Amino acid sequence: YFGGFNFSQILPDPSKPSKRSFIEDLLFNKVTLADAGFIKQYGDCLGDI
Amino acid sequence: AGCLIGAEYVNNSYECDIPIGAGICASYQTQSQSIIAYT
Ligand SMILES: *[C@@H]1O[C@H](CO)[C@@H](O)[C@H](O)[C@H]1NC(C)=O
Repeated sequence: YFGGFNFSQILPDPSKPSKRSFIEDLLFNKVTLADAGFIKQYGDCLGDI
Repeated sequence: AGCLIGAEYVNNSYECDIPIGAGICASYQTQSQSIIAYT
C-alpha cells in the first residue's frame, strides 16, 4: 500500500520465475527479439528442427 | 556465454572484477592462490 497509488504490475512478482513485471512482460512480448546468440545455439543449429 | 575451462566457480558474492559475460566476473583471490570465476 503506497498512498492509494496502485503499484501492482509495475513491481516484480514472485509468481513468475523471472522478476519482470506484467507491464515489463508486455514490453518484452511486443518487441519481437531476433533470438540472437545471447544463449548458446550451436546445439540448436546442429539439432536441425 | 560458453564452457569455461580453467579457474573454478564459487558461491561467494564479490564485486565485479574482470567480467566474463552474462553476469559472471572472474578475479584472482586466495579462495592455494589461484583464479576463481564467481557470480
Ligand atoms: C492496485 O493496487 C492496490 C493497492 O492496495 C490494490 O489494492 C489493488 O488490488 C490493485 N489493483 C490491481 C488491478 O492490481
